[PDB]
Amino acid sequence: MHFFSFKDAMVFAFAPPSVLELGNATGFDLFLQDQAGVGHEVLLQARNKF
Amino acid sequence: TAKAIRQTIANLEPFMPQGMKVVYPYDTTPVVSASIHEVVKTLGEAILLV
Amino acid sequence: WGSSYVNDFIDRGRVKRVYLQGRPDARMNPDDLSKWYVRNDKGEMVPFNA
Repeated sequence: MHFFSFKDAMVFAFAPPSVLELGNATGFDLFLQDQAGVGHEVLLQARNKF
Repeated sequence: TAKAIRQTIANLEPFMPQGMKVVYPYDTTPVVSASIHEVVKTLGEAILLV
Repeated sequence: WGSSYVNDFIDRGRVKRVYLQGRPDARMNPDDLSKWYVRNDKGEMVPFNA
């Protein structure tokens, strides 16, 4: 994470959790859903706002 | 399951338009709840009156 | 008269259907079924009651 800070790629390195069967990353995760039928770009700009 | 239905539409009514609402014109669980409540009311009166 | 369902189409992000049928006044009485035409092999149209 110090040597990989180079130009071309946005390389991200990490370690799996201790039980690989349960997920692949520690911490929280959530979904943002479109209920009213609004388009994709509105949900994209909402994700950027979040 | 009736409670699950009533809660799985309760998070959908914020996304409904203003010219809409939901009611329950036909339902069968209140007579079940009233029957079990009535029989435990009779038993609870019975065990103190005796 | 059979309301043929041809393929699908997108509507508000949801997939729905497209059907094909004659207009109502083309099919209301038996002689209205005589109003339809079919193309023969050499090109011209021939009515159904023929």
